[PDB]
Amino acid sequence: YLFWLVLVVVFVTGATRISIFGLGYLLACFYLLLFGTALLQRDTRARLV
Amino acid sequence: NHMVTASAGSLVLPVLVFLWAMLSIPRPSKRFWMTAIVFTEIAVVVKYLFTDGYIKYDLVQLMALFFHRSQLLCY
Amino acid sequence: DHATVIHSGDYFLFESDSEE
Amino acid sequence: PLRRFFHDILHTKYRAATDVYALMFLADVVDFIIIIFGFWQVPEAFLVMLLIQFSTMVVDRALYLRKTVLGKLAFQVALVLAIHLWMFFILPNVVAQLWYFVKCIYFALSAYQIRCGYPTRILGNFLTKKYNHLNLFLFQGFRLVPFLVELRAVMDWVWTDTTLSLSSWMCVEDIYANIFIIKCSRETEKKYPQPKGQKKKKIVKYGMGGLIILFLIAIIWFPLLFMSLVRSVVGVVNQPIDVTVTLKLGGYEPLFTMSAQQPS
Amino acid sequence: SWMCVEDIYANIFIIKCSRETEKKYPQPKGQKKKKIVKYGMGGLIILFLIAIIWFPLLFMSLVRSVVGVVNQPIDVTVTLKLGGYEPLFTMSAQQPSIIPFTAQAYEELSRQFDPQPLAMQFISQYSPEDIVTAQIEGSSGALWR
Amino acid sequence: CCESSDCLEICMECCGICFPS
Amino acid sequence: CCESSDCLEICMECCGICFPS
Amino acid sequence: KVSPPSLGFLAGYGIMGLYVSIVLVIGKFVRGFFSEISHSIMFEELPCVDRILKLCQDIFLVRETRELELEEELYAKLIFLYRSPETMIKWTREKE
Amino acid sequence: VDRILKLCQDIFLVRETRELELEEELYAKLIFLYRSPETMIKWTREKE
Ligand SMILES: CCCCCCCC/C=C/CCCCCCCC(=O)O[C@@H](COC(=O)CCCCCCCCCCCCCCCCC)COP(=O)(O)OCCN
Ligand SMILES: CCCCCCCCCCCC
Ligand SMILES: CCCCCCCCCCCC
Ligand SMILES: CCCCCCCCCCCC
Ligand SMILES: CCCCCCCCCCCC
Ligand SMILES: CCCCCCCCCCCC
Ligand SMILES: CCCCCCCCCCCC
Ligand SMILES: CCCCCCCCCCCC
Ligand SMILES: CCCCCCCCCCCC
Ligand SMILES: CCCCCCCCCCCC
Repeated sequence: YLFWLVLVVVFVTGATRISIFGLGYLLACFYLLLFGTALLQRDTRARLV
Repeated sequence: NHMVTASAGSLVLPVLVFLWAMLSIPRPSKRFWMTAIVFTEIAVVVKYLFTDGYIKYDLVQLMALFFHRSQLLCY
Repeated sequence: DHATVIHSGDYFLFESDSEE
Repeated sequence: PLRRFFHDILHTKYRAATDVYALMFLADVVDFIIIIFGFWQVPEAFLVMLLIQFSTMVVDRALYLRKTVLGKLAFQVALVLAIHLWMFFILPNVVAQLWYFVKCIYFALSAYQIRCGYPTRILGNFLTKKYNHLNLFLFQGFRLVPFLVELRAVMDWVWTDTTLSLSSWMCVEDIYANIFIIKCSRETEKKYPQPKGQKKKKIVKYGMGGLIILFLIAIIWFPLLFMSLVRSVVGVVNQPIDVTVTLKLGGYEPLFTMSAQQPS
Repeated sequence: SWMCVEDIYANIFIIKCSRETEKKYPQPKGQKKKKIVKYGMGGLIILFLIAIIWFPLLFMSLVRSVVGVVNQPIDVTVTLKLGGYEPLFTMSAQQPSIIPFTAQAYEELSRQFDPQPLAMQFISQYSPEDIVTAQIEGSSGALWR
Repeated sequence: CCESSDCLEICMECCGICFPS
Repeated sequence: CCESSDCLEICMECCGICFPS
Repeated sequence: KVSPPSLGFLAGYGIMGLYVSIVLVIGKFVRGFFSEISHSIMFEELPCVDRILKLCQDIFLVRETRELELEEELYAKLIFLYRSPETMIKWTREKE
Repeated sequence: VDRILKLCQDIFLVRETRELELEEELYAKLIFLYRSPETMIKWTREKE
């Protein structure tokens, strides 16, 4: 579940620092929460790009 | 969330919970859960774009709605 | 008529005829 | 199209059948209680909310006794929207947050009724199902609520298909109520029999008797006590702030107004 | 015993009238109870019960709610009692000098003290043509004694 | 749509609620 | 020393004073 | 501004307590109908009351003709009809 | 009071199935039980 605690931090880093970078962090979270369970088992070693 | 925030915040999803999700063929649907996630994300984005000093009870909302998604994906 | 049928009760109804 | 399909599958369907009216009504009773308690423009608002809780409970009883799933659908839809729009009319709060919460439970159990269906056997008082001691006490308490008993009777009569008039409907309700109370007592005496010729237990007597005596004491003495206590409190110091001695002398022009005030 | 025979007769008459009317106009065996009849009687009873609890509350609140009659100081009597022995300085004014503040005037005062919440609150809460102006006269002429 | 027949019915039955029958 | 058995007895019998049995 | 007291007693508790008391007593008044309606179905659900009104009207007739000896006798019938519920059933039978 | 609650519950059952003809008939039993005290004694006997 560490893949996912990082997703939490990604969300909250945006929330705390209200900026444009923060909106980007929010988006990065939204995405890797949706398309995330897929690459939690497909990015284990197969291209964690 | 509708008990901690009001107006356009909530009052869309709570209404839909009572009128769509709970009034459905067995398990709500897939579109309900998708629209719930989408609305919560949109609300977060627009509250971030400023309401000022936005609260984030939509964090625990989005994450619970994605937890249920995982539970129903595993079936 | 409703009146006559609600005022028709007699003792014969309460006889103990195999009331299970 | 999709909306029509949703509604079709909420009406025709192929589901089970549950009776969650008891719980829906209990939720609404709690709601009524907290709105009554929450009297704190505000009185007018709380009075409108009273009339509302009441009217909605009556409509609910109608749809339950008429077993209308379509009617319940309509009611639910309307009520959801209206209660949520009443959140916008906040202009006359923990009380309101709790009222929303308990109404949400009502909406959840109501939604369940619609998506399950109405069971064939709907008649029969909830608290007359078993014949124990708890059922006895609860039933008697329901009968002690000012107008619940009579409202239930009249309301049910109006919806339920009967051949009898209100007078006769009320007769069968009274008979049943009394018969139930007797049955509960008979059952408890069979469950816990009392030996033949066993006094009456000193303590039991002392308790009931004592309570009655104390209640009678509070009919006569207590009011007198309260009255005297309040009325007795009398006496707030009143001292002349100033000493205005106007020695009106001259008949034509009264003068000599040399006088003093608080410092002196 | 006279009252006994009167009661019996009264009750017996009422029953007879009902029996007679049922013979005159019989009701089919097993014919519901007519939806409308039910709705009428039941409705009336419910409304009567509503008027036992709700209506009194409504009336009560309606009457009690009406509160608020403007009270403005007619005069501004500032007696600056100075001399301990003989308090004087009674230069003061009355209604002509006293100015019932208008709506616009009220806005001015409220805005002057808008930064301080409670200051503005006082002014704003007091209704327009409520806050009166203390234009106390300062000129003397009245020598002192 | 309260008919006169219904109207007498209503009245008489409220009378029965108070008075006998 | 009011026992629970006594306590139910008391309650039920006051209920009988008002309600039937 | 001044506040005119349009309460009289006390809106907060005086009038409130009175209202509650009224409701309760009206409660008991209304219960007075739907509580013991079943204790009279023996004096109010009589199928044919024709024979009893004859008795009652005979008492009246015998008081107009001032034959008060028969008043006492017909009163005795009335009170026994109402002292034995089973004879009321017999006397109030629909046909005979 | 077991035999009387059966009567009362039969009236309720017959109103749910909407056979209201038998509602009138079972109401007639109820009112005669309560019109003759002696039949109440018979019907409410402990054993039989
Ligand atoms: C679950 C919580 C229960 C309490 C709810 C809120 C409490 C409201 C008031 C409850 C007070 C309880 C006292 C019950 C006394 C029993 C008497 C009774 O009829 O209790 C009745 C129910 O009537 C009521 O509405 C209860 C209120 C009675 C009023 C007594 C309160 C005293 C204050 C007023 C003093 C004046 C008294 C009246 C003046 C003249 C009236 C003509 C119950 O027999 P029942 O026939 O259905 O029996 C069936 C077979 N016998
Ligand atoms: C007294 C009849 C049984 C009902 C149980 C609760 C009714 C109120 C009595 C105690 C309330 C404080
Ligand atoms: C029947 C007497 C028992 C004690 C009174 C019960 C509670 C009613 C409130 C009256 C105040 C004592
Ligand atoms: C028995 C209830 C019928 C409606 C009330 C009759 C009129 C009485 C005056 C009370 C005001 C509603
Ligand atoms: C036939 C009159 C209507 C039913 C009685 C209700 C009390 C009077 C309200 C309206 C009077 C015409
Ligand atoms: C106007 C509302 C009721 C006022 C008094 C009318 C009495 C109602 C009689 C019920 C049947 C005649
Ligand atoms: C003031 C005139 C209105 C009549 C009072 C009430 C009459 C109907 C109430 C109950 C019906 C018996
Ligand atoms: C079992 C409760 C004691 C008997 C009832 C008296 C009324 C309540 C007083 C104390 C409540 C626990
Ligand atoms: C606190 C003294 C009594 C207040 C109300 C309690 C009611 C008594 C119920 C009697 C048996 C449950
Ligand atoms: C206010 C809640 C207390 C309940 C009122 C009295 C209940 C017990 C009184 C008589 C017992 C039936």
